[PDB]
Amino acid sequence: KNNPVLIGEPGVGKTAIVEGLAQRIINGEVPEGLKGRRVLALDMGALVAGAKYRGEFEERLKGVLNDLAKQEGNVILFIDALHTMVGAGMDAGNMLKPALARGELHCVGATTLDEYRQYIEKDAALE
Amino acid sequence: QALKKYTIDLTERAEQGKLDPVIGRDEEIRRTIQVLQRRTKNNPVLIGEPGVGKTAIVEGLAQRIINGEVPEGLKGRRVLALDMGALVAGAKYRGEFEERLKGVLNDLAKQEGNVILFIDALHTMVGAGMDAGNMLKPALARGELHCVGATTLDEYRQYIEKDAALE
Amino acid sequence: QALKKYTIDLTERAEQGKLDPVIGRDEEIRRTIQVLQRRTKNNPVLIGEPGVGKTAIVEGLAQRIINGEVPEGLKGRRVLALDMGALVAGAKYRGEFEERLKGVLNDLAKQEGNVILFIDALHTMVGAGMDAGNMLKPALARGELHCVGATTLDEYRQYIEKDAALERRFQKVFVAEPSVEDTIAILRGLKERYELHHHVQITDPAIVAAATLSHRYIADRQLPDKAIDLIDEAASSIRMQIDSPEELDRLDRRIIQLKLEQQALMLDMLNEELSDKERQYSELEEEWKAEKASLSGTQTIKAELEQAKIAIEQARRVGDLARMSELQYGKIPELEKQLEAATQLEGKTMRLLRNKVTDAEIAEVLARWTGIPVSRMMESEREKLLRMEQELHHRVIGQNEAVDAVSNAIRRSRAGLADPNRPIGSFLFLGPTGVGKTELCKALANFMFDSDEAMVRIDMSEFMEKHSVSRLVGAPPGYVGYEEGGYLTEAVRRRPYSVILLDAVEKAHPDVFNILLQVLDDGRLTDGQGRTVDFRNTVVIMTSNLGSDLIQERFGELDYAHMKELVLGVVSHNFRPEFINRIDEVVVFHPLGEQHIASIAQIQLKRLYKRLEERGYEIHISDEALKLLSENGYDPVYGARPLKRAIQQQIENPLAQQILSGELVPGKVIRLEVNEDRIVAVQH
Amino acid sequence: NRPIGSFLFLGPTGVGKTELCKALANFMFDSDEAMVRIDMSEFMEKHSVSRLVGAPPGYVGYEEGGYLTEAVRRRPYSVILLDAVEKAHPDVFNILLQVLDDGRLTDGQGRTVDFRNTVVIMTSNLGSDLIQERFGELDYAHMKELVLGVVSHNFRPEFINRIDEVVVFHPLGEQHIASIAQIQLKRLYKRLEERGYEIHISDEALKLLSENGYDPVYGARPLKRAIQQQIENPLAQQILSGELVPGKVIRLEVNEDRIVAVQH
Amino acid sequence: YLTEAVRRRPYSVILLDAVEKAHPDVFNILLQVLDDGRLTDGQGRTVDFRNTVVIMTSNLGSDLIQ
Ligand SMILES: Nc1ncnc2c1ncn2[C@@H]1O[C@H](COP(=O)(O)OP(=O)(O)OP(O)(O)=S)[C@@H](O)[C@H]1O
Ligand SMILES: Nc1ncnc2c1ncn2[C@@H]1O[C@H](COP(=O)(O)OP(=O)(O)OP(O)(O)=S)[C@@H](O)[C@H]1O
Ligand SMILES: Nc1ncnc2c1ncn2[C@@H]1O[C@H](COP(=O)(O)OP(=O)(O)O)[C@@H](O)[C@H]1O
Ligand SMILES: Nc1ncnc2c1ncn2[C@@H]1O[C@H](COP(=O)(O)OP(=O)(O)O)[C@@H](O)[C@H]1O
Repeated sequence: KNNPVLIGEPGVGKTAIVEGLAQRIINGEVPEGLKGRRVLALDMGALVAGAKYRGEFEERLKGVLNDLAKQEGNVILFIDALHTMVGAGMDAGNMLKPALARGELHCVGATTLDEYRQYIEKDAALE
Repeated sequence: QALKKYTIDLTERAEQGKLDPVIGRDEEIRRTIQVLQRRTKNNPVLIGEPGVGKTAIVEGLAQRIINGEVPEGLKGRRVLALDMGALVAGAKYRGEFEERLKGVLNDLAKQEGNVILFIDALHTMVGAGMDAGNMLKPALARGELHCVGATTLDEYRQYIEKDAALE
Repeated sequence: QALKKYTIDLTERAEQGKLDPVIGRDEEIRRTIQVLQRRTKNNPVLIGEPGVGKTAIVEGLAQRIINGEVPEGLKGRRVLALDMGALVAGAKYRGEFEERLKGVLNDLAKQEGNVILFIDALHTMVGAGMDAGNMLKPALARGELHCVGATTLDEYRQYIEKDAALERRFQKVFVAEPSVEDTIAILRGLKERYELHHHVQITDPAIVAAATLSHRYIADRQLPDKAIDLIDEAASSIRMQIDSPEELDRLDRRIIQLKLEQQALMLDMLNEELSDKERQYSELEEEWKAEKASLSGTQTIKAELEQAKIAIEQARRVGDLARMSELQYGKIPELEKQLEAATQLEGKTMRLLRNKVTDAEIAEVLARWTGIPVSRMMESEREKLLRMEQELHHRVIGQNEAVDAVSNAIRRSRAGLADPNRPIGSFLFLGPTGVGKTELCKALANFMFDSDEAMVRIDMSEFMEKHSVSRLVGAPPGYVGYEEGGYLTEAVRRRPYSVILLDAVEKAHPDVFNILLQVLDDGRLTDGQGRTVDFRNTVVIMTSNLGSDLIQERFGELDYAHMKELVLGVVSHNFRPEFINRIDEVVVFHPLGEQHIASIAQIQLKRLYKRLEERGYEIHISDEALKLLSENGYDPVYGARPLKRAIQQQIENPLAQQILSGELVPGKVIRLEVNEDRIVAVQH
Repeated sequence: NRPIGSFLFLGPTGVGKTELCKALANFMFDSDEAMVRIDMSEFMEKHSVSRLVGAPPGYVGYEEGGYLTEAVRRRPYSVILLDAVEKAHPDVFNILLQVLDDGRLTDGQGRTVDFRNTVVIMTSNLGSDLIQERFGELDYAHMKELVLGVVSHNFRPEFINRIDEVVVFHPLGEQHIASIAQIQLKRLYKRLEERGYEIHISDEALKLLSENGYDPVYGARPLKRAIQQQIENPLAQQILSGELVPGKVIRLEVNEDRIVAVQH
Repeated sequence: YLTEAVRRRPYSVILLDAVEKAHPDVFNILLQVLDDGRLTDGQGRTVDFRNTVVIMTSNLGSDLIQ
């Protein structure tokens, strides 16, 4: 269970708390295992803005996932709107599924209260 | 092959010790070994409130397969964990998902009644897009598949008790 | 194509022998072929409550098409199993459903009636998001399709008798449940099938007992599906107990424990003990391998026997001359006699247990389902019935006559001499109030099936109105309790093997006796919701007090016979002749004596010492305190509940107050010494 | 345009009213409860009329129909039995006015169910007192006349005009009671031979049964429970005693005041 | 009022204010409470009371207090 998801009502500063975690990474108030990590927010927009062909979107997304496996867990990934993330293109988040609870992928969730009850605890395959 | 593409071998992970030492649950593994060896109703579904390790009950069954602590007919089975999520959306065509699942089912016909299949959240097998129910409703009665379901009571009471050609 | 994409070619499967050769069902196959050889409306539907083998009727029809018992209007026909779920679940869009279904109808009309279309679960076709009825309708009318439905009767009358056009497109073939003997014959064919799979044997007494006790007890599922459930589940339990060995596991744990002990000690003696236990383990292991080899040879020779039977059916289809006589006269009797030689060999050698499913296995499986003492009088319940007087006087002191009567009643019932439409036994408890009416009720519910909790007590004193009657039977439709259930009938339908205990039926309204007339007449009490309630497994007991003063004032120097006749006359003045006419055996209670009161006090001391020893105290009592309790707890008007509240107020209130005061110490002998008016506890 | 019959079985209780109708069902469909039995002591108020026909549209029990019309729309040919037709309220049988008149009955959903093939039998015990008092020294015709006058005091003359025939049951006589005992012993023999035993009786035991079950006021059930007790208690007592061995003739011989079974 | 609230809330405390204005059937109900706590309504639901606290009031000895 190496993937915290944030559950809050919409507009209580979830992205703010993730960026505060990022500043404490920069300021060095964290334990030594997190000193030197990289916080990357996944751009949804520029991926879609040039897509035309069969899975070339997911080709780019899988290339980013292979680069994250190349970075060997030294990069703490953060993708907000997690209920939107599960379907965004095998589609967008269950490509990821074996890499999550193995020390490879550490995507940090941050999503709404009701949409947690929609698309996360019902979808028990990743629960 | 497609088993390398879309399944998770539990027996290789327990073979290399990646899984967990399952403690207790002798009675439920007993009942599973009963229901796995019948001639009809040959597919259990592990039913309880979620997060009680139904996946790990199947995994401990796989560990007892590796450690030889099963009855004789199970000595030599292969437990495979088919993901509902791994299969979905490589498809722009009109049913490439169905093509890949058909290739998987032909591979399990090729393995000749040996591979025991694992699926959790079996309601996703019912409705996910023919998608996974009626492509397998033949194979859930033609003896080419020995699926082990895992779901909560609510999805069993709705999406399985109703469907009388699955019930 | 389309037909290979969606349907399941059943004739190819029956040609590959993957089906069940279902014995019997000759009239339903005849009536299905009568329907299928018409000109218009060629569409039989197979209707019955689920489990009865409507799918098996269609498969047996396909096997008769393959073998050729059909007339000359079905030979060469293919039978195709359309899957209604496999056409709906792709349609996201406008008119992709009808794309598939028109593809299916064009390919079947290209076959030109050569393909009997088979549709299981036909009530999926109607309401499935206009959809599927209104394309099949011009083909089902003109007979150019050959649909065969398969549906439950409830879904039939709900999803088809509604829509009358698709009602007349089809034709009914009413399929009934098989008989008990037909269930036995079916299971004999299926025994000959199943002993190829589970590697075991089945003894035909277990088959007939399985069918009979499944028909007797499992009242939700129906034949033959429930009998096949029992047989297969016992076969799987025995397939467990092939490799369940326990003694090898005990010997292996023993040798590894003594191995660890001897390796830690390195006086010895344990090399010798370990060598003896390893020799015993090796002998048991080799015996286990010998049993496994015997069962393997038996399974292989049984499989060769069944393949020989399939091959002589191949010779019956094809028509080779010497192959028939050769396969029959050689292969059948020698393989059967050495199959029985392997059977008696396994009876000799199975020390490590069973490969033959006996009736006890069926009893264990059905007990895991429900928990009835399923089998017959097994000399544990039978000797309980032979000492049923003693068993009832284990908990109920006194009242010998009613104990004898109730004992005789259940002895009549369990031997099968009751009139099997009536309930097990009607009873009219009379006499003094509160002696053990309820204690005999609890004891009877206890030594009938489980305990005191398999009963329903109903205070009949509360029912004194017309709408009270409409409560306890159930409110008629269009009214109130029809929403929220009946009272008595729901309590029986939750607890089908129970005891109904009324309370002061004379205090009820003077019409509830008529509901009881229906009860004691035939034990069907059709509720408000219009479904029958079956009393034939229960025991109805009624309590009263119409001669309590009559019995208490005249018990001196009057026997049981004059008392019974006198109270029969008095009850005839109170009640109606029909009501007492329906009774099996009116019993008569007698008042209590003080030795019986002392015995009740003894049983209360037993249960209280049990509860306080669970609490952790060792308490003794003087018999003078027992005499004070007996004198302070009896009256002619109330009986033994004065003794109960006297025990409560004089022990359970003050002594537990002395315990909660930090006075008493657990473990000490606590003699309940007497006072002038009370009972004092000491610490010795 | 009527049902096959429509009857009104009167008389004192337990003279064979219900078993005549069960005798019909065992002739016609070869089964005892192969019939429809409307136990009319539940219908003591008019909302139970709404039970039997089915609840109207816009109410609770709409989506199920009645019980009667559902029963007969399944089986068009049956024997509809209405036992105890005067414990019920006097205005219940107006449903049966329509039934006996034309064989059509309208349920809740609005479908007329065809009663042109059934037999409506209503078994009363209104005339019990008058028949028990005056069946001596009176013929059959004036007895039927006078008890029919009593029924006319109970009912309205709409309904009894529909009836195909009212019959009158006479109270039982002693040789009839002996034959009742013989019939009960025959079916006891049948059920115990299915249990697997060889059981006979002495006629003296039958005489002692007839001398321990006679009463004109109660008809036949004291004979039935006398047979029940004074045969089945020592018989099943020796069954559970294990004294009975199959393959042995069992003559139910007399005791001094009882009946004993023997092993011979 | 009384029975169905325990079926809604089996985990609570019960009050019966102004019990001086009662009726003997209520006294029978409360003796059934103080005996075992099990009590069934008119339509067949067995309801347990032993996990609660029951409190009553009166206002005549209260007037003696005043
Ligand atoms: N601890 C904090 N310190 C400073 N500013 C904060 C803090 N928490 C919240 N805020 C402010 O509140 C804003 C909320 O931003 P978001 O995290 O995007 O809101 P949200 O709760 O994430 O809702 P969404 O889903 O992002 S629209 C931040 O951008 C800050 O301006
Ligand atoms: N005459 C028969 N001989 C052998 N097996 C039979 C026979 N009738 C039924 N069965 C078995 O009963 C099982 C299912 O019976 P069915 O009557 O097919 O139940 P069903 O048709 O599925 O009913 P539903 O409504 O679909 S649940 C199968 O294993 C059949 O082999
Ligand atoms: N035998 C066991 N001993 C200890 N923990 C177990 C055991 N089996 C399962 N678990 C725990 O259960 C968790 C898995 O929950 P699971 O039952 O698979 O999910 P679901 O809620 O979908 O049924 C694992 O984290 C595992 O640690
Ligand atoms: N014969 C007996 N043997 C043992 N205990 C009995 C006996 N008779 C009565 N009791 C006790 O006497 C009490 C009688 O109460 P109950 O049976 O409810 O009243 P009633 O006698 O009016 O039916 C029961 O609570 C029971 O504990």
